[PDB]
Amino acid sequence: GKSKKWKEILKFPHISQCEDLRRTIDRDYCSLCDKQPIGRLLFRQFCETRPGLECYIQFLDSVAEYEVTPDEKLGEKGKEIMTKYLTPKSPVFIAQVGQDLVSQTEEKLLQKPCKELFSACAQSVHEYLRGEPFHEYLDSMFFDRFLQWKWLERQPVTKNTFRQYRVLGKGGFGEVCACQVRATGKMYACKRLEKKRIKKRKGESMALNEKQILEKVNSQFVVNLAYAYETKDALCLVLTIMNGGDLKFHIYNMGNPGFEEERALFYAAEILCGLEDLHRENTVYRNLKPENILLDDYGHIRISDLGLAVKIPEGDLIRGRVGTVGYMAPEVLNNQRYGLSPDYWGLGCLIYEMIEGQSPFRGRKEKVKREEVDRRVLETEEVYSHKFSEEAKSICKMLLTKDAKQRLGCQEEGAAEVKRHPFFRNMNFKRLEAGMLDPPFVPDPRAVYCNLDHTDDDFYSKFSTGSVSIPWQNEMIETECFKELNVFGPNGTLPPDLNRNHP
Ligand SMILES: Cc1[nH]c(/C=C2\C(=O)Nc3ccc(C(=O)N[C@H](C)c4ccc(F)cc4)cc32)c(C)c1NC(=O)[C@H]1CN(C(=O)OC(C)(C)C)CCN1
Repeated sequence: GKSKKWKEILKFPHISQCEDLRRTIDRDYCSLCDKQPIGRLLFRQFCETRPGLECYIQFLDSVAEYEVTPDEKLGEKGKEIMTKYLTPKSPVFIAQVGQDLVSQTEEKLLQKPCKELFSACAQSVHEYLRGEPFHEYLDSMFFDRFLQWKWLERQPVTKNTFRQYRVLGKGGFGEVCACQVRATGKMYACKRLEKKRIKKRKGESMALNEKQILEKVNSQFVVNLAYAYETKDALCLVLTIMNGGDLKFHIYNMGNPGFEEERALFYAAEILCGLEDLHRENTVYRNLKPENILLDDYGHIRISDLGLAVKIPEGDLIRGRVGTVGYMAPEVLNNQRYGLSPDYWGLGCLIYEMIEGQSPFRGRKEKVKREEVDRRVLETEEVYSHKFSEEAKSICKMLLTKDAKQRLGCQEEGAAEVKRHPFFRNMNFKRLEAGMLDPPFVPDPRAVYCNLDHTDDDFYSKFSTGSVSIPWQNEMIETECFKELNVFGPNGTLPPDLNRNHP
């Protein structure tokens, strides 16, 4: 449902409009050719024009396919890749990897196949593209086209940029609206935080914290910020839409209560990956409970409520005591200084609750006051049942270790220590992260599973940063606005918008 005149809205500016862009965008290879979606495509498309470069983009594609290849078909896929790219007389031959590394790769295949066999060649290839190919791309019309896309990304976003639909629930201050970007037709979930209620509470720092944690996290398993704009009355956060309901509803209304272990395995795997992405930004979630794990239209989950998240400075501890009764780690209950450990405690509570259909310290059919629940979180060992394999018991109690120093995932190794746990022994994370493992439950599309003071002006300016680069570029790709608009001249000639001669 794109706006009637969307090709006018996303109409490319003339390349002469982007000179300021050209002089300020940092020419970092990883940013312009990989991390940024549209930059990645444009650079790949530049390599589509040089015969020598084309072979390298095809190779990196086959390596990615190899990484998520099932363990049994690794030898087959490896032998294929070997005889297709790294053999000398091939029409598609990787020459910059050097015969000194292609002979090594032939030995890796002579022994057990590993999912990392081509990692050495892949870096060698990127080491080559960082040089002459990248700097050629910079002086090509595809980087001028990239600057045109950046120019659109920077355009101001406003209330008129969106199309509000229905009320998607309510929370602190305001409610989740349902945005649709007029120009592209993509759906989102507004988060209208009312201005009069932020100032009345004096909670301005809490709004920017959430907005800034959201724009930095770039996870498949955490709600991502796409836009941040102000609309006179309220500040808005445009977020990933999740129409599949929350995990609490699926544990208790759709569950036994509870899930089969293998089903909870899948959700735990995706939640662990969410926490891992947050921890890369040394950010602690602290709100891990079933109602905050949402499902999407496909059945995948994302962590949603980041209102209690904070960015921990590197080499620092914080003091808080926040969250929900029953889902506060003991170090949080005691108001101690902690790091990321509360989230691995929450993961434990989630895995337990998914398998057993009740909390490990409160019975589903138990009327108990908070004093006893908290006392239990601090003093009693949770007990398991025949719904848990020995592996499931192990990870839950390791994650539910009262002492954060001895708790799983709270060492220097981080989330990797949790992924190694025998509970994920049958879980292939590369494939999960690549979205290749089918979710265990697919929501049906049709279903519904549920003043003038300038001191405020400086706060609105730091919030209303507008578009978020990576989410925005991905939006252009999903809606096919990129495929449709990213057209050049007939026979690789410069289109009018990229020729500095006739504007
Ligand atoms: C599609 C959808 N998604 C999500 C939530 C989020 C999501 O997708 N990303 C997020 C990121 C962040 C948060 C988050 O932290 N928000 C907190 C609380 C907050 C803070 C401040 C504030 F001001 C407001 C909220 C939330 C989500 C929801 C919640 C729904 N909709 C429903 O469940 C509806 C459906 N409904 C109905 O009956 O059917 C209809 C015909 C469709 C109407 C009526 C009532 N239940």
